[PDB]
Amino acid sequence: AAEAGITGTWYNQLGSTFIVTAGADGALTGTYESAVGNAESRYVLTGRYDSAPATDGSGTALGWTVAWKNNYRNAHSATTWSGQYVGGAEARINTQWLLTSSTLVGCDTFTKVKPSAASIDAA
Amino acid sequence: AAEAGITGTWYNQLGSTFIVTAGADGALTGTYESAVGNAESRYVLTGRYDSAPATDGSGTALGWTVAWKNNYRNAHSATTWSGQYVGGAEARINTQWLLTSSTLVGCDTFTKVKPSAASIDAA
Amino acid sequence: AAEAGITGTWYNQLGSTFIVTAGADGALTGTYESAVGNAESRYVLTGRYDSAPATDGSGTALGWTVAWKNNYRNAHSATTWSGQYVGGAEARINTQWLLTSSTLVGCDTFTKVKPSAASIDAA
Amino acid sequence: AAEAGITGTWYNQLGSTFIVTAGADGALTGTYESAVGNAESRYVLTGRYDSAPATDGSGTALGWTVAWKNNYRNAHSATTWSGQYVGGAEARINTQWLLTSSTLVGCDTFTKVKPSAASIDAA
Ligand SMILES: O=C(O)CCCC[C@@H]1SC[C@@H]2NC(=O)N[C@@H]21
Ligand SMILES: O=C(O)CCCC[C@@H]1SC[C@@H]2NC(=O)N[C@@H]21
Ligand SMILES: O=C(O)CCCC[C@@H]1SC[C@@H]2NC(=O)N[C@@H]21
Ligand SMILES: O=C(O)CCCC[C@@H]1SC[C@@H]2NC(=O)N[C@@H]21
Ligand SMILES: [Cl-]
Ligand SMILES: [Cl-]
Ligand SMILES: [Cl-]
Ligand SMILES: [Cl-]
Repeated sequence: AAEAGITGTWYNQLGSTFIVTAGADGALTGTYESAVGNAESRYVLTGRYDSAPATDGSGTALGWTVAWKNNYRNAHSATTWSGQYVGGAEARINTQWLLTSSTLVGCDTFTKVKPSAASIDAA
Repeated sequence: AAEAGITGTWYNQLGSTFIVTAGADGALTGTYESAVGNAESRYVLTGRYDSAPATDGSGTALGWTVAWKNNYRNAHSATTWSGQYVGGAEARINTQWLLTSSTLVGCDTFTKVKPSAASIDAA
Repeated sequence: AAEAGITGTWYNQLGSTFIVTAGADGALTGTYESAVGNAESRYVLTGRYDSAPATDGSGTALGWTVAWKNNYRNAHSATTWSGQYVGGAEARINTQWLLTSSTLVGCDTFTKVKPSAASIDAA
Repeated sequence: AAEAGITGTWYNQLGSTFIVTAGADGALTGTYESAVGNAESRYVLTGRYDSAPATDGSGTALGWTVAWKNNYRNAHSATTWSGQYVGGAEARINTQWLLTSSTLVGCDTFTKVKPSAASIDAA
């Protein structure tokens, strides 16, 4: 049920856009558009998720990587996100990330709805 | 020159084995075998690297993900590594990692030679 | 102006309570009460902050440590928080933390007002 | 036995010097001299450790903070270290750290002996 839940479009607290297809055998493929930093437009992402998550109602483990080179620019950097997908009406991906240029750390919360402009200003 | 340098087999300070092919447009694909934790044999990895790194002699940014499910076992977890490839006679990948089951953090140093059994015992 | 701004009581997104006095020469002393984990009541904290922060309107760097032993219990663990104090009407301390038992990572946002019960349920 | 083991002088893999007294009730006080970054001479540190660690032979949890202002300079930054003290003939403090200016992450291994000049060059 993780494949159906994960596949689609996600927005983090900054308004960045995470577009992902979850493959049957645990592949993540898609694009990432960061609302911040030395980035513009979409970047290729790839990653992995647990395609047979535990039937005890907990989260699905996943992670992905973006190297910050596209046709617009090259930041000479890469970010990995590591976290858990939880489904339901308020579906979320809770992540910690590492950005290497020298490794910055932080956390991103992704949901299926764009956060309000006021919340984007706050976070 | 990053593609030629990255592609191949890497060992971390724990004796884990990282087998990777760097694709021309920035893809990382391969297998990971962890010497520790709830893991055995090889796991699929995918990731990204900067395929046009800066010509100022610094490192190449990269990252990859392993979800810890294979035909032997499923740990219901995923690790991302984020770091820099530096080439030369003592080529290295310096990484920080995030393991999500609840996110553990650490650091792995990968080289082209297996560390000595005595160093593996130490680290 | 950092001393006046920092000294007082702070609540994170989980409803944990951070009570701190900022000393003139950069000392942080006080108590921490975690709303979660293997903890109850208040624990001694100590830390440091930049007592002469830059006059360019940016944040004040700080960090503190709690070892999770008090008169109620001992979790045999310790957390450090590292982050920035920003003042004003919506004063905040943005932190990343490391909990060592084996090091967990996360992020806590502290403000001068308790988050709503509904937000505490969410975060 | 943690108090006796911790108190003293420690060197990390970079040759930085960590001088600490462990207090009876779990206080850490001392100085830190970083071999790298925007730092020179010694900086005040304070932190906490588990003063009644588990009798099952495992590590002692601890953490400390340095704000990077002294009489020589002010970097407008602060680092926290979080980790475990293990005693014996090859006594060590294994740490992860967070440096906030915007939070960098890494790991430091401290021992009672200075690493060789050749190892300092490597790490
Ligand atoms: O500045 C760079 O080097 C590239 C852009 C990085 C943007 C980071 S990645 C982590 C965080 N989450 C986001 O959606 N954007 C920032
Ligand atoms: O225990 C698990 O959940 C799966 C195995 C995780 C092994 C970790 S990943 C980070 C670190 N580096 C390694 O080579 N192995 C450990
Ligand atoms: O479980 C333990 O070992 C002690 C309690 C730890 C609580 C953590 S510390 C980081 C995070 N922020 C909080 O306010 N509480 C949790
Ligand atoms: O550059 C600064 O802002 C102050 C110096 C920071 C030095 C860091 S702290 C973590 C790491 N471990 C060390 O011994 N030094 C570096
Ligand atoms: Cl797949
Ligand atoms: Cl490619
Ligand atoms: Cl003071
Ligand atoms: Cl004490």
